[PDB]
Amino acid sequence: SKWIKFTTNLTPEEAKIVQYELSTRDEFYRVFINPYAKVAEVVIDDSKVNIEELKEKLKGEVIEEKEITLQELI
Repeated sequence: SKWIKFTTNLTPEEAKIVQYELSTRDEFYRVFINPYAKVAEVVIDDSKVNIEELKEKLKGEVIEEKEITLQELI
């Protein structure tokens, strides 16, 4: 899996991420994002590498911080 953070803000922004990683089609897989909760923690199964993901979430970038793309925490 991956546990990456994001922007905790706009319901229709935790929505925009779906389109950015939508290009990631045959590799982008299990997605769970919360465009409701301003949480911005994404545990996603996606097997590209994610360096492109890193790019797209790097467009919000305001407070998206660290690429500790680990499981979850514990």
